Amino acid sequence: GAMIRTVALVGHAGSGKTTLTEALLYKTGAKERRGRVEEGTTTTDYTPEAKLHRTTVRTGVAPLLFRGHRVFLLDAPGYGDFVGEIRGALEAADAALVAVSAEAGVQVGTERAWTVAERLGLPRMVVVTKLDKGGDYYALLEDLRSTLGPILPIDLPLYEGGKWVGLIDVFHGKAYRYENGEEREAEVPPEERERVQRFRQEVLEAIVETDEGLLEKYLEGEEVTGEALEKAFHEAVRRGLLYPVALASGEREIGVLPLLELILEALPSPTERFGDGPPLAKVFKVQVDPFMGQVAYLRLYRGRLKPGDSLQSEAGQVRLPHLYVPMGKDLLEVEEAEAGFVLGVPKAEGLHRGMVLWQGEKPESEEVPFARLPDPNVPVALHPKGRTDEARLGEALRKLLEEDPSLKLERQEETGELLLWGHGELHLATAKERLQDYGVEVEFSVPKVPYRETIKKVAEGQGKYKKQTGGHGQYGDVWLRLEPASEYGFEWRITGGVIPSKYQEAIEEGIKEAAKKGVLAGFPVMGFKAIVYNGSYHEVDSSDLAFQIAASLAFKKVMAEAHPVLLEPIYRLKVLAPQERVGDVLSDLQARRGRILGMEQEGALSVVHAEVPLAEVLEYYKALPGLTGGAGAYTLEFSHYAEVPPHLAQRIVQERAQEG
Ligand SMILES: Nc1nc2c(ncn2[C@@H]2O[C@H](COP(=O)(O)OP(=O)(O)OP(=O)(O)O)[C@@H](O)[C@H]2O)c(=O)[nH]1
Ligand SMILES: [Mg+2]
Repeated sequence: GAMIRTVALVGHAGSGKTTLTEALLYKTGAKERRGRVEEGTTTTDYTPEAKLHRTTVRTGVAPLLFRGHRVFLLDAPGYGDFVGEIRGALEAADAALVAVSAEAGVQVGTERAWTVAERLGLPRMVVVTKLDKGGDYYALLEDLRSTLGPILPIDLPLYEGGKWVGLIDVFHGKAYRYENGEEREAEVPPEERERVQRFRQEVLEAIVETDEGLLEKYLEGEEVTGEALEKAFHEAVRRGLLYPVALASGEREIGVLPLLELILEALPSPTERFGDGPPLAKVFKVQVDPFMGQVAYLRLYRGRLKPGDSLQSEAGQVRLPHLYVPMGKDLLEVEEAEAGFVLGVPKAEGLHRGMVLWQGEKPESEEVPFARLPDPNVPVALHPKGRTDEARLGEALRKLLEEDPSLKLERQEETGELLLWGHGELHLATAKERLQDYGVEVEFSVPKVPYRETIKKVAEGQGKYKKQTGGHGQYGDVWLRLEPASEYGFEWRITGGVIPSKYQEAIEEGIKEAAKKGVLAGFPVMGFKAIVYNGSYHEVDSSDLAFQIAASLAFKKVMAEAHPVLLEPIYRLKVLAPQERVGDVLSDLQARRGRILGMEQEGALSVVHAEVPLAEVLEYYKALPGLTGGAGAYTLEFSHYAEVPPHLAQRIVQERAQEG
């Protein structure tokens, strides 16, 4: 009684998560009718991006109430594009419910969520959906055992003439059939009894083996009570030693409430994870929905709260005059919150994702769940469409990054572009759409390549600056030798004190400044050693400015005599692709001026290692799917700069010259 559970519902895209969530909200009476993803009427999927793309872009909270018990279910995204929200939902929960389609089995997205849950130390339960589409549940159980390990079948499917109509609860040897979401007990079919019995024996044995007390009794032949077995089961799941497998479909309305009862029976309470104590909470996500302002979503891990209470935070006291539990986009006021609750805090402009809140002694890192977000690796250059957009862009981006810290916004020092980094093509599309929701039209372009320049031969010469302005003049005289080198180097080789040492810093500054814009095509210059070997000064007119200029003039003159050449960045490209698709991958890489370094095999898959010019793969992320039938994956990492083939170089050099 009064039990509470916090659970993240994760799984590969399209595994039936939101549909199950809708069914749970409907069956518990939280809403009048079960909405549908295909009609845009679900509680979770309410933002324009979620509905347009028919996928959960943003985690939705479903605060389920059932017979006085509460399950705060976090309906999370399926696509890796939304890793931010997925990891945030897992961070916020005490267990993971992993949806697996009976048609597809464990998919890449299933494994990703499973792994994150494992690293967080979270118990896991599997719910098998879509069996109505025709799959083999028994083969799926074997596959789950092979891939995930200690699974524990709770349910087996009840069929009538080949049609899936219900559940056989292995433990109790009872069956239930459904007609229009309504359940009635049925008999376990005669032809199924022996198999059902086998599974029951297997389940009993798996549970007994996890408890020293029960294990002792079984070896001796003593009786094991149902109560003892229930407690052992709960304890084993709590420790991640058994993974219950349930069967339910929100589309066919089969096994929905039984799944909720199993969540309560099998998954841990907040007290079982954190113990009792002072309030401990964390902002696991943030929404800045148009016309709503910033709302911070808080998981209360421990403690209890009443309206008017306050929590400490790195930004000072956070008062909560009103407590609200979120249901999708709605905030429902409550009069108390206990550990396990997820709260929605409105007017939360000062509360950011990842912020820890507490009472008493501040927590250290080991006390707060944390799932690191991998850096976004897909860049696009951002451009406001017009005047109105440029004026509104800064604030819209501020809102976008508050809501989604998995994006990275950076001013590319070298090329001058404003870059937005995301986790995939879909991720970036949803960001563009979100900026549009905020009233700003932006366009994405392929980022400019940071070309550079260097020299091929030694050269030397003079840089001199002498002028008089008013009653004070200027004088700088520098002799500079430039030599090709693997890395930058500055050498002071002044002799006889012809230039005082106090001007060394200014001279190096001037060389570095001129090196920012090479003589070949105006790109930063690298790969040279600069030697200052002679020069002169005048006590009166000499200064740092005169020497910075003289040094810059010397650099420009000398680099031009040093046979300058264009360089481009080269990246290491790893591509994982089906064996039958390898030919297209290589064929295409060859057209991208790629250099195959070698290949490895991972099943019918093969890993292709190559080096390719960054300029040939800035949109590789868009082409990979078509080249690998959607099964491919890739990683790009900077390797080194290399001279641009004479043909390309000329055209690039010409382009830069022609305009600018
Ligand atoms: N036949 C059948 N269809 C289902 C079942 N569950 C869900 N669907 C359908 O599967 C499609 C996707 O369902 P969703 O609930 O959006 O799946 P999801 O896991 O939330 O998807 P993402 O949020 O994109 O990761 C929709 O057409 C649902 O109607 C099921 O058990 N049987
Ligand atoms: Mg969904």
